[PDB]
Amino acid sequence: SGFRKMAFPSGKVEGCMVQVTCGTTTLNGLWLDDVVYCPRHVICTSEDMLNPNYEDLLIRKSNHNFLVQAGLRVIGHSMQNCVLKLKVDTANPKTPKYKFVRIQPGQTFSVLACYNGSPSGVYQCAMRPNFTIKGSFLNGSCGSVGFNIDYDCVSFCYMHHMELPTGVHAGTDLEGNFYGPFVDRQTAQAAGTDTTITVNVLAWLYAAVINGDRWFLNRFTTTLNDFNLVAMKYNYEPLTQDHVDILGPLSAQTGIAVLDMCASLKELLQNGMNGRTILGSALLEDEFTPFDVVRQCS
Amino acid sequence: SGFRKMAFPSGKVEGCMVQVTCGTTTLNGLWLDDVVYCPRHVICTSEDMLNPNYEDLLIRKSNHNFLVQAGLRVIGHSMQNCVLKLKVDTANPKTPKYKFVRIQPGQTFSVLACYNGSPSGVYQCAMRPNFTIKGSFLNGSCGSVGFNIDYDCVSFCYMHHMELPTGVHAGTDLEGNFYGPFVDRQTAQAAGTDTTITVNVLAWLYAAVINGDRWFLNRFTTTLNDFNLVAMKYNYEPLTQDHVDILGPLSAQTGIAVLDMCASLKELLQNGMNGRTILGSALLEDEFTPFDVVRQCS
Repeated sequence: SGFRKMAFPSGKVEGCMVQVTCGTTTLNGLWLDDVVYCPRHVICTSEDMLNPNYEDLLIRKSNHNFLVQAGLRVIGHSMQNCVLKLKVDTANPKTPKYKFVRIQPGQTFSVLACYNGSPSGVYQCAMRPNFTIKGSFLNGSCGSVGFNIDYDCVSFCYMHHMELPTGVHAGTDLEGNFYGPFVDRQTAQAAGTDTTITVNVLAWLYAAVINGDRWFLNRFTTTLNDFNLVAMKYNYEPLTQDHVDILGPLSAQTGIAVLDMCASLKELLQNGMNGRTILGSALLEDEFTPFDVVRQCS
Repeated sequence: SGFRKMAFPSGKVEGCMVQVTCGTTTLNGLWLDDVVYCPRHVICTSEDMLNPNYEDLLIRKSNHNFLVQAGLRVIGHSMQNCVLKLKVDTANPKTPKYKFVRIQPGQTFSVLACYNGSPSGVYQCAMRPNFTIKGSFLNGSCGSVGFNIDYDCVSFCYMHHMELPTGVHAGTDLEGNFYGPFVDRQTAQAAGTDTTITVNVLAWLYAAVINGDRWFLNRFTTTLNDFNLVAMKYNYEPLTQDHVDILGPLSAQTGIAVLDMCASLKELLQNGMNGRTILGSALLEDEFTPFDVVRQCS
C-alpha cells in the first residue's frame, strides 16, 4: 500500500536530451533519429522577442548558427509551428520507440527537467483545464519534455517554453502547437480561468479508500445532476457519464459505486475536512487520473 | 520558479533491475557487475517466515534453486546480513559508477518501484526519524532500491523488504542492515515514535519564499533555545547549530536569517495557516532536505 505521485522511469528519454545554443541563448533539445527538436524562440534575441517575425529571423539563420551538443553537426533547419527542427548528421543510437501525442486537459505526464542538455529530475504534472502546468522550471529549462510510457513506447506530449507571471508553466506539443492561448512573443499574456478536475479528485478518493483512508465515506448517494449543482458552486468541472465509465475499474476494485463517491465529495466540498487528512493531504488532490490510480494500485 | 517533489533521473538504475525467483516467491534484484543483490527472505516459505533460521535455510538451497531473469546463471550464493548475493556468470554491461551508502534519518532518496524486474515508477522518499519510509509498494516490490545521484555516481541506500501494519515501509541498506529495529521474521513489529524533521520544514519554508509564498514571514526572531521549547511541544526534532549551518546556502539565496525563519515556523505551529496554503499545501512539509531545495532552485 501507499499512494504517491510517481513519475515514469526516465531512462528512455534521458538518452534523447541534448544542448542547443544559438547566439547567447542555451536551451535543451530532443534528439530522435537525425532530428533535434527545440523551442523556436532559441533564434530570438530579447529585442526580437517583443515582435518576432519568425519566418524572417529563421531565413537569416544558417546551419552554423546552431551549436548542438550531446554529452552534432546541423545539416538542415526548419520550423514547424513553434518548434525548430534541426536535422543533424548523426541519428541518435539511443532513440527509443516513440510517438508524438497531443494530450487532453486533465491528463498527466512525467516531465524530465533538464539544463544544458543534462537531465536533473523527473516529476508528474497534469495538464490543467486552462492548459497550463504547475511544474518546476528555471531559466534554461526550455526544451525539457513531458511524456508517458505505454507498454514499450514513449509518447511525447509536451515541450517547455515559458513561465507565466502567475508562476505556472506553458509549452507546446512536439508538433509545436501551444497548449492554450499562449504565444512565443514577449507580450502580456494570461491563462484563462482554471477549474478543478472532478474525475481526478474522485480517482484520488478511490486511491484513498484502497490505501486505508475511508472516514469520508457515507451512506448517501446522489444523482449526477444534483452532484453537478455542487460542482458548479465550487468551480469543479461537470462530471459526465463518460467520467463515470472511466472510473469503472476503481469502482470494481473497491466495490464503491461512482455516485456514492460523488456524495462523499459533495460533503467534503461543503464542510471541509474538519482538521483531518486524506492520503497525507489537508486539501483535495486533482492531479491523478483514474488510470494513474489503477496503474499504481495494480 | 515552482517547487515540486522531484526524483533523480532513473536510467542508470533501470539497467540494473532483474527478477529473482525462488520457489513460489518472485521479487526484484539489483545486478551490479557479476552480483545480484536481493532480500534474503526470498528463500523462505510462509511457514519458514514465522521463525526462520536463515543460515540453515541457505545451506539447503543450491544455485539451481534461484531463477534470475534480466529482461542469468547463478554460480554462487551467499548472505550478508539480510541481503542475498547471487554471483552470476555474466557481468552487467549496464553497471553504472556506484557506491553503497547507509543514509541518515531525515535524508531523502529516489525509489525506483519495480515488479518482476521491470521498473514502474520513480518518486522521492525521506528516511523518517523512526527509520521507516512513506512510499508506494505492493506485493512483489521487494528488492526495489532507493538511491541518490551525486555528480556521475549512483549512491544506493535502500532496498525494500516490507510494509508495517501502520502502512509505512521498511528495508535495509545494500549491505543488508535494516534501517530501524525491524527484522525479516513474521513476528509482530512496530516502528518507534516518529517526529517532524525541523530542518526540512525550514528548508521548505525557504523554498516557499524563493517561489513567491511569503505571507508567513514576520518581523520577529527567536533564540535557538526558545524555538526548541516550541519544537518539543509540537513533536518537532530539536534544531541544532549544525542544522543552522546546513541551512546557510538558503539563508544566503533569500537574505533571511535562519532564526528569523524559526520565528515564522513558531507562529505556524501555534496558530496554523488560517485557511491559507504554502506551495500548494495546507500542512507543513518535512520531506525536502536543505540540499534538495538548493539543487532544485539552482
